[PDB]
Amino acid sequence: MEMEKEFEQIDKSGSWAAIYQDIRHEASDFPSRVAKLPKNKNRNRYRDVSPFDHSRIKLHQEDNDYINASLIKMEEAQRSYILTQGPLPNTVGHFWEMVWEQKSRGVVMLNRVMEKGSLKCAQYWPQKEEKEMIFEDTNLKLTLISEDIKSYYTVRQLELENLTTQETREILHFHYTTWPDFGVPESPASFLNFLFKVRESGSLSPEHGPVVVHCSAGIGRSGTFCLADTCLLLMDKRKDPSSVDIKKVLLEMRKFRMGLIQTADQLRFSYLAVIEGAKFIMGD
Ligand SMILES: OCc1ccccc1N1CCOCC1
Repeated sequence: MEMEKEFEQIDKSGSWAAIYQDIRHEASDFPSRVAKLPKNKNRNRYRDVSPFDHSRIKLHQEDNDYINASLIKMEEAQRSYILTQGPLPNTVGHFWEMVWEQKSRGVVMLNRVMEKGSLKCAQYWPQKEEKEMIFEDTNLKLTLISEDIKSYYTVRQLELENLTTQETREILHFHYTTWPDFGVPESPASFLNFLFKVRESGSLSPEHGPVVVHCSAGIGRSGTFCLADTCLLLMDKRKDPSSVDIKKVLLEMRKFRMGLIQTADQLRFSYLAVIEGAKFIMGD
């Protein structure tokens, strides 16, 4: 069923809450035993948001390999994403270790450091060229190379140096800065523009490790980003773009990380973004 018609039918009936609860009821439940070990309590931002054991990212160290991060592998679309929480004061070094080990080219940030008067994630990147950051626990150095501030997002160029081998790589930081403190954006236009800027960079392409995506918990805004990208790619690949079922794509992604899309309003916004984005994908 053409999703644009499914959309108007849900909106006219006002059943968004009912569709959303059906997804929550059918979603996968897999063990998260490593996340719940007592040694890992200060590595989790939220007690109710954990990576599944089967899909968690492992840090390459014998001490403790744990980070709150999952690999979302979309077989038909041929795209992979790492979804992670906003880093904590004691996990900023683990975060950059993961970027290094997984060979990622891009980091996508969908939140502000402070929202609603509270801290949603650590200040994990340098704000001035001449004041670099050293992570002594993981032996990495991070330098700000350049910054491009636009109305809806900021793009930064950073140098990550493995202090053990003196190898260096260029990481691009894509920072969406205008998601509102409450609700979802009224139009998906600036979110779609942002997505196409990340695509243009090469950050989502198979020649690099998976993109790292985060918000505060790494399930809500983060879920919206990967769901929209995968649905638009499937609409370009298939003989019938009308066959793409956004609810079925979301349940596939929920096999790899719990809780993706946190509200009925985020589900409606995801539909709006895919419907409006398709009017480029189909030749405009
Ligand atoms: O590509 C140039 C560059 C721009 C910005 C930040 C880092 C880098 N590099 C990556 C490869 O060479 C070593 C540092």
